[PDB]
Amino acid sequence: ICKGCLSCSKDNGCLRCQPKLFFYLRREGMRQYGECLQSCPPGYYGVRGPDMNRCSRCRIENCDSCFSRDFCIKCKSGFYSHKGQCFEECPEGFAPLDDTMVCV
Amino acid sequence: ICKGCLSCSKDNGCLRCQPKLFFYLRREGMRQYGECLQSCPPGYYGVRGPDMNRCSRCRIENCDSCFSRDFCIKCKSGFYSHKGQCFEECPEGFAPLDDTMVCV
Amino acid sequence: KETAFVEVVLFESSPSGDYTTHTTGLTGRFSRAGAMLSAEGEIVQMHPLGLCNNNDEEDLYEYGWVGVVKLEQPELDPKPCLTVLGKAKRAVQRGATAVIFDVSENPEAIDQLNQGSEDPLKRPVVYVKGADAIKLMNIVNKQKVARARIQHL
Amino acid sequence: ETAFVEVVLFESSPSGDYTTHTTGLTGRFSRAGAMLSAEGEIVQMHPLGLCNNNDEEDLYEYGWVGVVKLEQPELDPKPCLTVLGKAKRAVQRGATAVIFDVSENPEAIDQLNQGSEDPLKRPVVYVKGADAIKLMNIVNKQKVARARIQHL
Repeated sequence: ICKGCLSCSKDNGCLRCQPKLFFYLRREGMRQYGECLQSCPPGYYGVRGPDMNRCSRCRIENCDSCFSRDFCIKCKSGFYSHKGQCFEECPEGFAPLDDTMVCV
Repeated sequence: ICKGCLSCSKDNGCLRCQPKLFFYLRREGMRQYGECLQSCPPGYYGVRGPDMNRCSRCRIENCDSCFSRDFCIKCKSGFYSHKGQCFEECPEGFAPLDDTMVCV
Repeated sequence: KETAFVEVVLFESSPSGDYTTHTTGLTGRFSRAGAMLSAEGEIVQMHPLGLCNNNDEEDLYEYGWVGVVKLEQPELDPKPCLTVLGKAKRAVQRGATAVIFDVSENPEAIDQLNQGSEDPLKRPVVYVKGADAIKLMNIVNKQKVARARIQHL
Repeated sequence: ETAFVEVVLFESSPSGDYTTHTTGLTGRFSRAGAMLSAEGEIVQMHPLGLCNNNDEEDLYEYGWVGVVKLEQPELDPKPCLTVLGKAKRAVQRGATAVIFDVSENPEAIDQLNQGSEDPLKRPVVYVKGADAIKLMNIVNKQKVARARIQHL
């Protein structure tokens, strides 16, 4: 059924979430149903709101997944991840890790 | 921009071919127009027909260029040739001559 | 309110390339919030909170779609980001060739919709209820894809 | 029986707002198919690419609006199919409607109205003249467009 759910409907999935959790509009093909989630999935990050807690679009350059508005986790291929930001080559005073997409 | 072409229209390209050549439909966005070719490209094969010569889709599982509807010339990489079909393993009724990429 | 003949079209392909299709008809009405034009397109379910301005760059959908929106009992959201009109209008802005409101929970919307005659949108806005609503929603929850064809006769 | 065809260009923005160009034109609703309005993404077809002569052809997405430029019937002496045949095959193949350009083959309009005995579920339209030119132009130049045909 619908999980993590305060108010709920068979058609739209979750309508209101338990307070700690985040509202996520998921597409399974034709349907888009509310979910009430602990962690947002790859490509998203959680946001606490007075209206409700909500999972937002990870809008940041060359970054597959992020923790915040502007802190990245996994960068897209060929980008080196240092200090929460994605970089083309590793920055001056920094060096790419062996066998890694991570600087120092 | 209208070659190999006996009959040629601004809207449909080739309508008939010079009779050495194979007829083909190019799908370029919304458009479909005719080309007259010497070679049917990869994915297709030539069938000298009574009306015209045309390229048909090679839909033999695992074949690149078809010799005929039911016979393969070139298998995809690592695919073993037999009855002019392609295989990941040479089936019964044929000992796989490895070096040659065939069965016997 | 002219009557909206909504034909939901399920389809099969076959190995030979061809399609067979069969047809559930439902019935709704067109609002004055949108045209008395027929429409047809791929059906896409829009959650109610998923039509708002506030989202900056929402998800991208191929132009030419049909919104289907399941509205609830209005106290389930007392402070909506928009009116029914604002959502219908957003959808259309974002390519909906039409929108189908399932107002089953909230008959109130019918009224709200026809009060928006001042701006009547390019594209039609249909309201459906009752068993006709049920059918649509079950088509949505069960079927992989489907195609709506809204007719104004 | 008049066919009020709208041909619609669309491009998105980053916000997913759609700016649109819309061209109207006039055809007639042939009785070989239904008189009903219809909407779909345009797909041109070579009339020689519309023959039940291939047992397995490639799958198009259901719901398209076909456009077929007809050429002088001397250019194919003995066709793979009739005009009717070609239209029905577009519908069979997923076309939600079929738009014919009978400019170079206007007799077809008569061959088409032969089908008024056993009419197809979907619109089968004909255009010609300036209307056909306007249509073909868009097809030939643009990446995409969406046709809205109305029966009124």
